[PDB]
Order: sequence, then structure tokens, then C-alpha cells
Amino acid sequence: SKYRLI
Amino acid sequence: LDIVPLEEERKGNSSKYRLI
Amino acid sequence: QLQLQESGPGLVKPSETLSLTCTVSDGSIRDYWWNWIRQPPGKGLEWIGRIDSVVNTYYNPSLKSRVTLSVDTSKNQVSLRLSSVTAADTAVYYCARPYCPGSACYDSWGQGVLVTVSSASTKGPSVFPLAPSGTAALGCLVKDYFPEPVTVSWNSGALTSGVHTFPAVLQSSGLYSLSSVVTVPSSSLGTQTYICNVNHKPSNTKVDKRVEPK
Amino acid sequence: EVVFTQPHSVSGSPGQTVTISCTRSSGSLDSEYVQWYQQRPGRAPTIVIYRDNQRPSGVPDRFSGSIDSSSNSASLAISGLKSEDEADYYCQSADDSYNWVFGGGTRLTVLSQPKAAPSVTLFPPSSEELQANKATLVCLISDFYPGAVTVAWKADSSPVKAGVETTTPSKQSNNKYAASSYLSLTPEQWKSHRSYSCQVTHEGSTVEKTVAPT
Repeated sequence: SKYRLI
Repeated sequence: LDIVPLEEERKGNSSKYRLI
Repeated sequence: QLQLQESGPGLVKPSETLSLTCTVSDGSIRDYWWNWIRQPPGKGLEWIGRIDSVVNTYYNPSLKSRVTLSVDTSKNQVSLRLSSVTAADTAVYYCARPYCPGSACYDSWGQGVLVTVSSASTKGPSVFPLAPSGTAALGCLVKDYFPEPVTVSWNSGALTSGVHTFPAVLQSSGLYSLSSVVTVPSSSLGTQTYICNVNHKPSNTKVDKRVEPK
Repeated sequence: EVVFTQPHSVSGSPGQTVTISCTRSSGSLDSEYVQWYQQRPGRAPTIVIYRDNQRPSGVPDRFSGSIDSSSNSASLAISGLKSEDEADYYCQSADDSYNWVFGGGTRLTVLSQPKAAPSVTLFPPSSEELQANKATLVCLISDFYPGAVTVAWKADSSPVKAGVETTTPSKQSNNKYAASSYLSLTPEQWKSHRSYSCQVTHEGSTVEKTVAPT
């Protein structure tokens, strides 16, 4: 559900 | 796991990303 | 921040294509973008264009006709190819890549590669006196030589106080030019034999030039 | 089309707070992020502010970015000024097509001696050069502080639009600055105007010298 922005 | 930008991120405007 | 391995030629001949590259070492070449910038030495920053991972390209209208931006994901590099060059394209070129220590990103630039554009072969200077008129200035114009540098001294080193030698200028021709000047008391004009001693080692040239009043 | 204009020079003494403005000519400045680049001599520009007001780690809290939509400008404030803050500063933003646009650049001087106006000596073409079919007016500028000038050349009190090359201010022995400007002509062009001027502007005041083919 959650993805981290790089 | 990550959302990385495909183009320059912009002020007050949406832009394109991809999931990796 | 990012070490970006910027690479290119020191010297390019007019109407050649000037080509530069930068590479990444973090595996990211298939993502993000590259901006290209250049700086004529002693002048401001000019942006050339951008290529990104949508695979859109953005160009400076002044250069779009002549500019090609490309990414080779195999070599992990971006390339900038600028065609139909003139001496006016002499500049330090920079590649800029986003550095992202987290969610936010800011651009990190390459070391910079100075590209000189010139059709010229090795040539020694033509030296011309800058003749004078309580005190007067006199000098020499050291004109149209390539490559750098020139040494310039006065009275074979006997004169040094009150001497200014200025940094060289690259001219439209692709040849450099430089000046040296001395400030002296007027009464010396008919008394001292003021001379410029100019040595352009690249061409094995030595020139001695007397600077008498008008 | 759109330009971002900056002061050519900003000066302040240690411990003082200095502001560098960046004003956009058309469209809303607040519509695109503003970046601030610092450039120390001979090194590539690095970010001190990005996304209007964000600081990289390693940049002091003394550096502050701000936006003012009423003046259509961005500003970089540096408080508690230190000698290490002495550099050139460029704002960077974008236009409606997302092309980068840089400001013209601001030289920031941390004042360590009193203001010194330039001394100007202008030389005409030499007889030996003219009969080699080249003409070069040589304008030498020296003993000025802070190390920022603009040079203009005039032909019969009309601005010269071509043939000019100028050097960056260079630190002379006494930590004042020197610069040189060159106006290249043909001998026929040299003798086609009654007089020529070299106009040297420093800290809002202009020093001028003129010559004539006589």
C-alpha cells in the first residue's frame, strides 16, 4: 500500500 | 517499495512518476 | 555530492561536433533526468537543455537546432552533442543530476569541462608597443597566439615594480591575446630603454620589443 | 523571453546581513521553484537554496531563501556574513515551457578594505599593428575594490555593439583588482569615427577615457 518517494 | 520521479517535479503542478 | 565522471575534449575545431558525457555510479540511469549548462569563462550561466526518463527533451531556443541530448543506459551515461561549433561556444560545460538523500532532491553538478573551440595550429605572438602619452603608462599588446601561455617580462627581468600583466583573452579567430603595462615617471621617457621580453614556449618564440614614445 | 535580473554586485562587512534579489520580468515568479547557486572561483556551482527556501545539509542556517509575489522577486539573505561567503551567486528558475532560466549573477564581496575606484588607461592602435591591417583599442583597468566592474565602449558617443572582449577582475598584489577590455577594429573602421571611449563603471560611478585617430 505504501511506497516511499526518492 | 519506491516512487521515483520521471521528470522534474514542479511547484503547484502534478508530474509523472513510476513505482519500482 | 554525486561524483559524476564528466568527460570531454579540451579542444574542438570549428564546424566539428563537440561531444561530452557524464555517467552515474548508483544504477539510476533509467530514471530521473539530466540538465546541461555552460559558462563562458568569466561570464554567467547558460542552460543548454534537459533529457529525462519520460524521454522528453527540453532545449534552449538559441541552441535547439544544434543540440542533441541522449541517454545510453548500457554505458550508464548521458551525452551532449553540439554541432556546427564556433569560438563563441568556448565554455566550461556542466552536467547536472538530481541528488536525493530522501524524498527531496536538489541538483549536483559535474566538475566542469572547459572546451576551447579553435581551428588554430600552434602560433607565436605578434607583439605591438602601447606607447606612452607626473607619470605615464606604457605597455605591450601580445596578440594572436595559440595555445597558452606566454611569459612576459620587462628589461629582461630588471623591471618589476609597477608592472601589471593581464590574463589572456580568446578572440573570435580562435587565437589568444594579452597585455602587459608599466607605470613610470614621465622624466624617464628619453632615458630608459623600456623593452618587453615575450616568450611563447609552445612555438619556440622569443620576441623583444622596444616601447619608445609616440 | 522571460529574464531573471540580479544586482551585479552586493557588498557587506563581516557580521552584517546581505540580501541578493532575483526579479522575474514576465509571469509569476511564485509559479516555479527558485534555486540559488553559489560559485567559488574555479569551482562548479553548488546549491545553497532549493525549492524556494530549502537548505542542503552542510549549508549554514545563515542562508535564507524567500519569495515575494508583490515585487515578483526571490531573495537570498546571508546573515552573519563571513569571509567564506565571498562568491558569485546565481538564481535559477524556469519559464512556462519548463526551460531553466538563470539570473545574471551577483558577485558578493565581504568588505576587508575601503572602496577604491578604478584607474583607467586607454591605448589606441599602434602604427605597426595598423600597417599589419589590424586595429585594437586596449583599455586597462586597475586598483579597484570591490572586484566588480562593467565595461562599455562607445564610438562617437554611441554604444559599440561588436568586437568587444573583456577579462574577469583579477586580484593584483595589493588585494585590489585589475581588468582589461579590448575593442577590435579594422584600420578603416578605426579611422571612420572621430573618437572612441572606454567607460568603466564601478560601484555606481563611471570612469571614462577616450582616444582619437588624430
